[PDB]
Formats: sequence, structure tokens, C-alpha cells
Amino acid sequence: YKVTLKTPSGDKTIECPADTYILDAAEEAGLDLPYSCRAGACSSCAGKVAAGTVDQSDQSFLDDAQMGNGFVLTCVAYPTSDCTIQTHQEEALY
Amino acid sequence: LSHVQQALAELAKPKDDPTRKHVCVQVAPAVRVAIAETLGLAPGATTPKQLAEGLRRLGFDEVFDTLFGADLTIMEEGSELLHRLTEHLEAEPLPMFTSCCPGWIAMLEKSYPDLIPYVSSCKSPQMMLAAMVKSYLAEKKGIAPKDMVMVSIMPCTRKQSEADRDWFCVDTRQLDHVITTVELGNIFKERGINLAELPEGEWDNPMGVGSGAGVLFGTTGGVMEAALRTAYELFTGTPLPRLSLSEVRGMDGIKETNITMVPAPGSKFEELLKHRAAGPLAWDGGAGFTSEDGRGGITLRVAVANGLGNAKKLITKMQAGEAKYDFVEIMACPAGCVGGGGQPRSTDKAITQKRQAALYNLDEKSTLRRSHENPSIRELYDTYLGEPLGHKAHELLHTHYVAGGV
Ligand code: SF4
Ligand code: FES
Repeated sequence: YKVTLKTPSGDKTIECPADTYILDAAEEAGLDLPYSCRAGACSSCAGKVAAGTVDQSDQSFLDDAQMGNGFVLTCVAYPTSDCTIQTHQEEALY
Repeated sequence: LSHVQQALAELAKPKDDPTRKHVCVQVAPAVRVAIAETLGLAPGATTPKQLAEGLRRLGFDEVFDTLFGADLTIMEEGSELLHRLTEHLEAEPLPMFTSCCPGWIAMLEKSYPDLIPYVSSCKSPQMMLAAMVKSYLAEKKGIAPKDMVMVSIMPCTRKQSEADRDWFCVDTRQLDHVITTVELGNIFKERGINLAELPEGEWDNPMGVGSGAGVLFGTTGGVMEAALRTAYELFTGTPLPRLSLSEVRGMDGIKETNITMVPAPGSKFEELLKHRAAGPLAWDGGAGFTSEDGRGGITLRVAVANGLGNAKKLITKMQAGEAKYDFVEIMACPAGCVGGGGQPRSTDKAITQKRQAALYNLDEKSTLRRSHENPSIRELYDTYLGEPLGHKAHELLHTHYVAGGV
């Protein structure tokens, strides 16, 4: 799935697998993001759902209400369909 | 303007400037190790002395380390923990949660406001030191709290909001500005000051007197560990080494440890379990054990949760009565504190381990040192604090939570 990862340096429309979290694919391709845990630890790696659809089950306090607004944990979530997702922004969920 | 910029404003003012105040700064060990990456170096390349030297040359007046503040936290939190235990043996409940992480406290204030009394009332290390310097140090040095500005270097953005808590005032701030590793490192490069090319500087003593950061040679093993250690050593009378946290099968990122606590012979603690035997989280009574001779003890169940997304899956296990623990530490970082959002970003999926290993040297790791052996801490707890959990301690070393968040 082609995901338009919005970053402070612009955008990065790369191919994200349906079985692999966008976070891994982002850094593996070439992006500025914190990678270490992946099991949903820090909220600093929370992406912003601009459009499309993403799937997250095991996450933090940002549940459906936040997901439907544009908050998803890209470390334990993948794009169910091609879309644009922001990255660096942990203040919008505080 | 950003809180970081505000600090630079005061620093820009001459030392002898009529409107210039005393700008003290406190750095964290987790920053000292990763600060090298901001200069394109290996984690741990920058010495603590080099960092202090650089900071002092930035325009700062006093440079302190968070270790001194942590030494206080260990004493207070340890005493509160011991209190919770002793009170239960006599018949703040349990389990008890650690409060350092600002990300965790926000969750218990907005998501789970029913676990408020379960968490410690002790303040964070940096918030303790900040309050101490703006009081004891202010009075000792003879400076007004309004003429003292304090900055802190934290590896997490959430630390600013922690110091931004309304009631965290003196006697309008205990902590005025917080700067992250990435920002601090950029400032150094902006001014043209390379830490890797600086001599071995020196730290300031928060006590106002003496040379050094006020910390003795030796690691504490961590706030949680040192707190447990202090309680264990006073309850058992036996020394406690380093705790080897083991991962829990079924819960990724969750580590547990069972500490066999045996009441010291000839102590009130021994009489407690001899004179007697028998909230959303109801204590099970504690995992106790006994021998056919009449002498037994209790094993403390400690657990560590790494991540806010991990707490959600952990608390639900405790609520169901599946995961029974007595002491639980919740971190807002992926692994420890060396991997916060304020830390630099290098090409390594396991850069966290490198910083953790470079936190202390071989000697510092081998040399164990507790806060109750620190002359500076002992003195502070005598001339000003009086006693742990005391009046002054409850004032500047303790705090409360807000149901609904800040
Ligand atoms: S862990 Fe992250 S958040 Fe908790 S204290 Fe150390 S730095 Fe601040
Ligand atoms: S790796 Fe820490 S959550 Fe993205």
C-alpha cells in the first residue's frame, strides 16, 4: 500500500506492506522517526490519519475517538488502504 | 517564545547586568550519554565534566545534576513505600506505582483517575532539586527566589508539561525552563562550541558548599531499585544487589521481579508478621511464605511497564486479578529513559541499549552507593528537611494529582 508519510521535511509516498507496520518501512526506506520498541510504547511515534483507513488494535489511550479524528500508533498499525499520514506530532493528542 | 528561547534571553544578559538573575541548570545522566550523538559522535564519548564545562560557558551560573535530585526521590519514595508496607502489616493502599514518569501521571489523571491513591505522592528528581535550590539554596546563599532562574535538560518533551504544573510553584516557578538533548546539542553547534573539544569542567553542589555535584562515587541502580533497596535493607537488615528484571511471557515490554523480604530478627517488622497474620485494585494480601519452624517472610512482586501503550494492556490484567503485583513502575519510554523523544535520532534500532550501557563506567557500575550514605543528603535531611515524609518534605518533595488532568 502506498502511504504518503507527511514529515517536517515534506512527504514520503512509499510502499508499506499489509503485514508490516509503517514505522519499520519508513526508517527502512529513509525517514526521521524513533524506532526501538514497536510494541506500542512511546506516543511520540503516533501518526496522524489525514485520510484513508488504518488499523490499530493494541495501542495507547488514543482509541477509536482519537483514531476517527486522526490519531494512530504507526508502530502497531498498518494502512488498510493507500492514504496520507502525518508523523511528528505528539502535542495534538495531549 | 519557547521555554528554551526564554533561557537564552537571560543568558544573553551580562553577568553583571542589573536585570540579570542567577541561572542555574540541571542535567540528566541520560542526556550526558546521548549528547555526543548530537555532535556526530559515539554514545558516551562526552564526559560529564565536558558537558558541565560547556554549559558553564553558555552563560549559566550554577550547573547541577539530576542525580542529586534522584537521591532525594529515592529517600522519599522509599520511605513512602516502607510506610505502605509497614501499615499493611499493622492493619495509602497497594499496589504502589512510581510517579516519575510524566506520561504515566497524565494517564492516571485523565484515563484512570481511580488509581490516584495507588501512585506515590513523591515528586520527580528534577522537580525535587528545583524546589530545593529555590528554597534551601536560596536561603543559604542569600538570594531571593525571584532572582533565581532554573533550567533543566531532559530527554523528554513531556518534562516541560511536568514543570508547567500550576501548583508546582515556590512559597509567580520551581522549574522555569526545560530543554531537550536535541535542542541543547543544536545550541552548542550554533554558538560554535564542541563538547568533544572542551576540557574537564566541574559541577556545582546544590548544598551551596563543597566541591562536586553532591553525589558520591557509585550507582544507585535506578530510582525504583534504590527505593526498593532502601526499604529492603531496613526491613531485612541485609544488603540488596542489582535486580535482574525478567520479561513476562504474554506481555511484551513488561518485566517482573520477586524480592524475598525476610523480617530482620529483633525488629518491629519481625513482630508484625508474628503478632498478626490475617479501591478498584484489592490487595491479595501479599505473596507470603513460612517454614515448619515458624519463621517465614513475604516476597514483593515488582513489575516494570515500558510505554503508555503497555500500561493499557497491563492495568487491564491487574483489574481482572490475573497480574498480581505490589510495586509497579511505569515508564513513558520504549526502554528506560535513554530513549525519549528529546533524545537524538541515530541510525540504529537498538540505540537505546548503547546509551544504557554507556550510562555508567565499569567502576561506577561495580561500586554500589545508596542515597542514605550521602553526606550532602544526610545534612539536607537534618538542617532543613528534618525527616522523610515530614512537613517540609510534604511541601516541596510531595504533591497531588488532578482528576481530569492538568
Ligand atoms: S522516562 Fe521519558 S518521560 Fe519518564 S522521566 Fe525519564 S525521560 Fe521523562
Ligand atoms: S519505536 Fe518507540 S514507539 Fe515507535
